[PDB]
Amino acid sequence: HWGYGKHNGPEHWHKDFPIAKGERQSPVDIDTHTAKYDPSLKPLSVSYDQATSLRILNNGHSFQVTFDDSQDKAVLKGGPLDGTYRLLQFHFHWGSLDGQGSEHTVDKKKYAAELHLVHWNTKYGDVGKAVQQPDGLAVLGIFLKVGSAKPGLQKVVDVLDSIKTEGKSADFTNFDPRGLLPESLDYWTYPGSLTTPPLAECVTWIVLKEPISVSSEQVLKFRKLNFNGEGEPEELMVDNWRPAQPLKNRQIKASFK
Ligand SMILES: [Zn+2]
Repeated sequence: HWGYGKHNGPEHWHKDFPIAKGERQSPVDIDTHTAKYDPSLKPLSVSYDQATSLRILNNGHSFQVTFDDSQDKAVLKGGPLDGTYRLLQFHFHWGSLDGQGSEHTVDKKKYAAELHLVHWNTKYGDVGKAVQQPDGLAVLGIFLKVGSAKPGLQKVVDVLDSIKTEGKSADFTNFDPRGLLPESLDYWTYPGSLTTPPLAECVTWIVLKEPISVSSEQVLKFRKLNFNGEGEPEELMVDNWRPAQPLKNRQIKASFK
């Protein structure tokens, strides 16, 4: 029922999901002058060499690439995290225009899109159990700006015409998510939530400072996806982002000076 329209969008979600007005909701604005460097943040470890991608799918809200998480293969460790977090899926949020689309903002700046690499804490055994825990998930968020093409994104963009509508999926094996990462792993971190229903307060957010550049042609392909299913009225999948939520009693910590 929920979505991103006038009558079912983020301002309505609290009726079915009262945690929408909770104490650790995401996304947030990252005020760069107020975020404090934390020298105790240990090294961040993105180990994606053995990643096994499986499928790409349009779920009616975004598109996602799924991974085999039945073994420690592609894992996130270090930084603010205790333990090992397995990569389950990545997806994006994007805008109808280049000046909006990201969920997190940086000094109120919106990027054209935001990539979320979603990982879950193996101490909880499965992702469903992890989402019930305050430290169950770790999401690596990466901003996209429009400029030069990202070569490591093109394989994704070229298959989107095959998953145009909600419920479509395709094989998407042998995709290397290392090709979506910027050079620097400098990051901000804070405790937050899923940015879609159920809005569970289970996420350690790790937002990279360095955006990746994608081309206008790449993002235009995102914008031709559909929220609707096949054989229904076409509503373009654009502006599938939740706006910044109140920071409340939280501090955003920086890994860098
Ligand atoms: Zn997301």
